[PDB]
Amino acid sequence: RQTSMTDFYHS
Amino acid sequence: RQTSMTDFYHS
Amino acid sequence: RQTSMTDFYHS
Amino acid sequence: MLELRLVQGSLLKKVLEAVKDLVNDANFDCSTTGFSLQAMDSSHVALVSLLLRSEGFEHYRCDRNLSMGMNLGNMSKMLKCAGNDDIITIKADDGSDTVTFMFESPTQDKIADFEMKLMDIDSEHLGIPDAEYHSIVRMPSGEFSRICKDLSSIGDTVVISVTKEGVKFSTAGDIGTANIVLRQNTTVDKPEDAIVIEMNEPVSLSFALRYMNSFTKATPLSETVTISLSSELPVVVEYKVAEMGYIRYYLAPKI
Amino acid sequence: MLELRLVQGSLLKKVLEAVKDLVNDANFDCSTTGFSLQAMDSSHVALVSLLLRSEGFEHYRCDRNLSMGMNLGNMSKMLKCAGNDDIITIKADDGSDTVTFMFESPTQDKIADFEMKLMDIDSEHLGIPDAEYHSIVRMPSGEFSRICKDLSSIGDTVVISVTKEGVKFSTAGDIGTANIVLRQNTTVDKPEDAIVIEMNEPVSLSFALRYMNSFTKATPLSETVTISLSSELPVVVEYKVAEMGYIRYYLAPKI
Amino acid sequence: MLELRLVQGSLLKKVLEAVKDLVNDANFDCSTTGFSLQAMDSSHVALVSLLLRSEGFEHYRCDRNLSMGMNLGNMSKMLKCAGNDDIITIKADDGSDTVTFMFESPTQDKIADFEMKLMDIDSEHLGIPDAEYHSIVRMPSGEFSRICKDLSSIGDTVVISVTKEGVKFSTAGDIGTANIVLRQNTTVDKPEDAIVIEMNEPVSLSFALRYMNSFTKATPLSETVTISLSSELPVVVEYKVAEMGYIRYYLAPKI
Repeated sequence: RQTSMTDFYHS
Repeated sequence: RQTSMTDFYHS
Repeated sequence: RQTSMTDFYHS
Repeated sequence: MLELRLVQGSLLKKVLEAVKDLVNDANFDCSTTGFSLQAMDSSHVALVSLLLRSEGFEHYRCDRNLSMGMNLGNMSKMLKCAGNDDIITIKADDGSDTVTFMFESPTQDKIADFEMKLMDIDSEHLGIPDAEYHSIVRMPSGEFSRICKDLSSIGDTVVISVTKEGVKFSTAGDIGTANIVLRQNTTVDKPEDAIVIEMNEPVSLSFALRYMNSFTKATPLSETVTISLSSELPVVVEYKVAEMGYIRYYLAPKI
Repeated sequence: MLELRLVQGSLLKKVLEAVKDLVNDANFDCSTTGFSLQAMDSSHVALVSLLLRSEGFEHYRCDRNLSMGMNLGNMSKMLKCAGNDDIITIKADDGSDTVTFMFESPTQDKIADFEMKLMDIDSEHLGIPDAEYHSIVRMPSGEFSRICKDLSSIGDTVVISVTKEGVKFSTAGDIGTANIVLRQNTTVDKPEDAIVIEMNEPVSLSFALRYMNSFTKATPLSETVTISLSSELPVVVEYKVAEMGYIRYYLAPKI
Repeated sequence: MLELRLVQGSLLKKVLEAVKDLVNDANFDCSTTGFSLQAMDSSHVALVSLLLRSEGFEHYRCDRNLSMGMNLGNMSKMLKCAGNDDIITIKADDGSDTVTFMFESPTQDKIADFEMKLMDIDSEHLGIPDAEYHSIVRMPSGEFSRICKDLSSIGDTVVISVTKEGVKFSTAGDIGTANIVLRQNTTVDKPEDAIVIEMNEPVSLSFALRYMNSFTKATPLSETVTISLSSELPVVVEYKVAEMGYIRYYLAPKI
């Protein structure tokens, strides 16, 4: 399953 | 408006 | 008219 | 009989590759002076004028004036088969629906014979006066090709204006605007700098880039291109054929 | 007012050709530091971080920090029009919603002006902390592009694992399986053999090749690509921009 | 246990690229003598016969006679991933439905493992008697490729006839006719540009160019091609593989 960049870093 | 070659030269 | 390879050579 | 022998066969290939995308078929006129051609595209918006002088051919034999109507696509497919170094010979019998193309390798080890069916074409020739245009631009052919190619990715029309400040090419479209200004350099010290701009009177005309991009198919014929402009006339884009003639493209303006 | 003059215009062209296939629209941030950009693709699976340090520009003028929202494809179409030899200059007056790209030849005999409309872009910027990755792989950019292209003809997912025995790239699909193992050579005696593999701790992650292949559009920017990996973080694929900055691609893993 | 190590892996790549467009899948037969293949296209009009002699492989290990059914397109997709300088090893376990292709770089800094599933193929192997051909033409492969390509743009059938006056290739179609006559020169320079024509008895047969154009995919395998003709048999078009074997294409004539 593909994760997202936002699952590791934040705004 | 696009003119024609014939608007300038003739036979 | 197109011939076949099997028209000249056999197994 | 008609028999023409051109040692540098690549020229004929390049010429047909030029004229073919602008015009599907046209009459090739033969006289003691040379192998010529004049034709307009279907819209009558553009016109192509070709001249291959007799002295350019290693052997030129043309008894009477004759016209050979040819499907330019077909002739180009046949010339595509000849090698760049091949000696091309055109043969045509007076009153025959076929023209013969002979391709011979320099060593003669390979001889090709292409017989093509002619066609009947109702030529619509125009009388074009030889005038002195108000502005004349001479520049590298490749540079003219990129300008037209680059600008057409921005818009459909190009305004070509010549003043004392140089020659400006501009277009505008959905994504924005663009203009390219060329000026003569202090000296002509290399090809890229071979930009000559003669300006007797200012000019400014709008043209459809789609036609310019078609004229650029003649690029491989010469390293230079000459653009002649005048306020009350179609632009003339010229590519010299080797040293034996030329291809001139005429484009009616958008007024 | 913003005026950035870059002597090697080919860099900007190659930079935009890279980012454009991954991101359609993004903000270009100009500060005293330099010309930068950060954006994720539509899915938020990948992220691109770009930096062109001020030092690289022959002239860097930036009165105040500003952002220019842009359609990357459109900007790329415009930059495609500049010759690789051209000196590109980005000009922007904070009071207008347009940006200007000037393309000048070394001799100045040709000056191009390309105006483009900006756009309001509200993109999400992520905070990326520095970190020493468990495994760093440096290899010829062309070879990385080769591996990704080849493996994607077999499957859609690539397992990139780094151990003491080198770096393995493997994939599986309908037609079979494929793995590629690269190891350091006895010496780096040629560009091909310029494979450096740092490995503090073993790593093994799986990624979508479709994204890796998008990162390879940056290939022409440098002869080398650096791949950084950690067991609990997105991979990093970096290409240095000449000597004045870089493009960093981040790709979330498949867990 | 089957293990065939070939140093110049580009040969295997070229061989597969050649046969794949004529035949979708076929059996590769391995024996103490060599790695071979024989198959007809789906229409039984053409037959391809390949042989890579055991001596050519740096390491030739074949226990018993085994046949491997292979989807040619798939094998080629995999070989496409090997570098031209790479050493290719074919591995197969007697009791396995899979085959392995290893791609190793000269320096060994890179090792690739490609695994493909084998398939079941009932091949109809034709017994081709060795023969004394009435006419044999040896010419540069590139020249043969251009002849077929060129004539096929004119027609669908080529008449290849050999006489005391050389070899002629003619075709005819809607746009016109074409014939290319080749003859030996007083002297030969180099075979890569040489034309040799043996002629015991005059031959003249008609063939479908579609098939000839398919055979020419083998062009990059050699600088020379040999064409053998007999009035009562299919034509044979041969390309040598290195110096370790060959690809022979057979094409039934149109009578």
